[PDB]
Amino acid sequence: GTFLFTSESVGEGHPDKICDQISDAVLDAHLQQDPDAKVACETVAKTGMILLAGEITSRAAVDYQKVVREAVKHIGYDDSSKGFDYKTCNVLVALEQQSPDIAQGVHLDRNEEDIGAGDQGLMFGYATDETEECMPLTIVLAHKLNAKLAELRRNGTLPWLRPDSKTQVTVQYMQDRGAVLPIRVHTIVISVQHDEEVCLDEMRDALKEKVIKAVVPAKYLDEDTIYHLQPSGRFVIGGPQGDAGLTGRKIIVDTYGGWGAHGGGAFSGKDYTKVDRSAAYAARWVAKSLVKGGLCRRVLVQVSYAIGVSHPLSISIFHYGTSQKSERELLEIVKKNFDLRPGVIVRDLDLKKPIYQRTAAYGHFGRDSFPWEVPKKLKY
Amino acid sequence: GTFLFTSESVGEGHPDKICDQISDAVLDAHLQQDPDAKVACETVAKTGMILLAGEITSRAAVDYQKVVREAVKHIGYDDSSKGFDYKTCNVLVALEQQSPDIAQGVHLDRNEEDIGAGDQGLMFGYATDETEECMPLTIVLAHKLNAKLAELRRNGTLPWLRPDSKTQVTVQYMQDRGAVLPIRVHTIVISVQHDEEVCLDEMRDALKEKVIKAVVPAKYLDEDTIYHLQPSGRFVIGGPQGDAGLTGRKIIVDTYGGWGAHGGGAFSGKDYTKVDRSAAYAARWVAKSLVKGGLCRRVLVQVSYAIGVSHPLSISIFHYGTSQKSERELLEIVKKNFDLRPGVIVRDLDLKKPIYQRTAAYGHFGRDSFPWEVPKKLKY
Ligand SMILES: C[S@@+](CC[C@H](N)C(=O)[O-])C[C@H]1O[C@@H](n2cnc3c(N)ncnc32)[C@H](O)[C@@H]1O
Ligand SMILES: C[S@@+](CC[C@H](N)C(=O)[O-])C[C@H]1O[C@@H](n2cnc3c(N)ncnc32)[C@H](O)[C@@H]1O
Ligand SMILES: O=c1ccc2n[nH]c(C3CC3)c2n1-c1ccc(OC(F)F)cc1
Ligand SMILES: O=c1ccc2n[nH]c(C3CC3)c2n1-c1ccc(OC(F)F)cc1
Repeated sequence: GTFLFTSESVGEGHPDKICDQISDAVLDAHLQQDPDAKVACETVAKTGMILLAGEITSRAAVDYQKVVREAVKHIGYDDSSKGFDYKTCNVLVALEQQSPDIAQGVHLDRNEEDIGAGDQGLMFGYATDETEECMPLTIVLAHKLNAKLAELRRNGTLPWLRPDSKTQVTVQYMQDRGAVLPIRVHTIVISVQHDEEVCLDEMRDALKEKVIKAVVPAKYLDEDTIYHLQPSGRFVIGGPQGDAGLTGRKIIVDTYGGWGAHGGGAFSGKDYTKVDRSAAYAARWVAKSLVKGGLCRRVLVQVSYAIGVSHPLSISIFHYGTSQKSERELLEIVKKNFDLRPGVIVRDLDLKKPIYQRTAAYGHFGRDSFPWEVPKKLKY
Repeated sequence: GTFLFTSESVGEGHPDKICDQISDAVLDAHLQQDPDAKVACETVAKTGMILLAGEITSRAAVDYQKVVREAVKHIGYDDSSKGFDYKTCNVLVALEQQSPDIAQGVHLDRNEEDIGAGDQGLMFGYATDETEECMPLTIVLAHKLNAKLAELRRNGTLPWLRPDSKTQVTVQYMQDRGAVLPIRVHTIVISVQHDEEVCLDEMRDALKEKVIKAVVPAKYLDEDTIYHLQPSGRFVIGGPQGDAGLTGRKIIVDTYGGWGAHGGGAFSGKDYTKVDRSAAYAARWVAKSLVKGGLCRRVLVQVSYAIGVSHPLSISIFHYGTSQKSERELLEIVKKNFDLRPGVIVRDLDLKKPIYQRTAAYGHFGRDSFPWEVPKKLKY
């Protein structure tokens, strides 16, 4: 009845995550002036470079140099000794207007509620009762380990820490009538960029005592738990210098850590008309509503769209054997309670609000009571 | 007992797919001269630009301008009227050596069989007996629709076609003791870039008669099947001009179309030491071996690694209720038959061979009898 499952997370200074945060800082900057901005901003990061590439049609006047550098400053890359500096890096911009062919097929001369999906695609929502926030324990722990590293870096407890980090948590679970019950942490990995002065043993001791023990409850750790702390042995070169980053390269870290399912679409740098983000947020909202409403213990929701068409093409619900209701019954409850057209999701989830940079590290789900995390009271 | 499932695919000229193909053309160019090249090549594409960003340590002498332009020529972007031209586009290179900190922690002074994983991460393998090639019907049909568009473009049957395309297929399935049985095609979407002269009705008629009917068996199509053909109404602007592309932004199209599971890692532009690719290929090989070996009808395999460590940290197998054997029994069979260290996977799957550009469109799995598609005969 037991099995292992592993999920990973990355820190704010992981190069892919830098890109997601910059893409969302650009989106937020546009939404602060023009709530109806059409934004599709990709970011690429490599040694000394932030490149913005994509399409934006907006009435906002945005200073890309300032927005980008302020996001990098927040992350903590502020000196050439760290491998990257917001003050002196290159910021290159290759942004054009949104394609008029896309604009005419999606939103031009359309009533807001009846705007078409900004692209075709499939999206999933997932929820599990194994935690109060309805998220898998593996991914919650992996995110919290990265957040702890950033906290200790920012408060000066471990001044040798740099912003680039990755974590990985393997949990041993028990199966329970379709639901899953965490038993213990089997393995933890932590890799984090560091300065030239700190030694390996000092880092491994700090990662176990000040990071793992400050995050993971002792009841999950035992004599058999395996620790891989700084397993490469040296991580002085990091951030974009160590590895090129791109927007939308951490989509499993952004969602459920491998649990549930994923349709492939990235979230960051996109306004609400891009259903890769809005419909995944709405699907999470449906999934969490079905679990918090007591209809299932674990649930997966798939939706799909065609570019230019408002209603989803398909809707599917899998309850893993944790509901007394059939999929047909759950679909009827979802039809009575939710409208998954993008032009209605924007109203229900307040998706013109500039809160997107806040979503771009530590996962988009299970945190901070964003609108998609507040369950809808179901009527049936 | 019935449910819907949707998967999508994209064509060779979809901007994200252009990037995957270029990244793998660069990898292959290096492997042709240096089988032990360390390659981590990301590609970004936007109007008039191909940018290579990443890390390569190799003894090869590669002409990036030639390799990139030849890949774009193969795809079909050869004139400014199509929105992109291999002869006249900008090719920018931001490639540095692999970080010496990564090299020392992964492969320097290590016996090949005992090389460490090139990064941490989780990867999944999946197989289903619903098709001979052990792939979901949704994704097989979606890929074949894009391949058909490219065939008709290249043979001059539909000369108004351009290389950028997307497809999406929704199938209605029946559940069968954990396995799934396709019943009918519920919805098909096709969007494809086209010239300024062809009209919408001519395109919709050709897509139904010359593309859908030439790919999807009539037994799956009926009076209720929904068709969304050129649903945006106009798609003249396309390729990188219509939407910025990046390597590793089609990871669900590259794998199982949403079925099974995904660990988040991209495949293209990476040599065998990057377990995001080699361990996902090995996991597919294990999954397909368990189904073709008659041990299960449907199976999911998870593996995970830590950077610098050769053996996987965890291995898990889920058979969806389609095996008489327990997960413990299947894990023992996998342990007796497979060695999932990257330095052994490279030998079993011949991963220094320069065949990677061939994998970078139409999915990495279920095609062409690549080594990971040839089942291993299991001994137990
Ligand atoms: C190992 S790198 C990916 C492979 C790399 N592109 C190469 O050239 O081999 C992926 C991520 O691991 C982390 N990383 C970078 N250098 C590392 C090191 N020396 N030790 C451990 N992790 C490292 C960073 O978070 C980086 O974005
Ligand atoms: C719709 S675009 C993504 C959104 C876009 N970045 C924007 O600015 O709104 C995504 C993919 O859809 C396809 N596409 C581009 N233009 C299109 C059009 N006019 N109609 C339909 N599909 C289109 C291309 O394959 C493209 O890579
Ligand atoms: O539910 C179980 C029970 C036992 C079990 N053993 N291995 C696995 C998975 C290979 C890791 C198991 N899963 C499971 C199945 C799918 C899943 O979500 C996503 F991955 F598709 C998450 C967990
Ligand atoms: O196996 C069933 C049976 C009925 C059913 N209804 N909706 C679904 C899914 C929401 C689409 C169903 N699945 C299913 C579950 C997981 C899965 O792989 C991946 F997505 F996790 C694929 C199919």
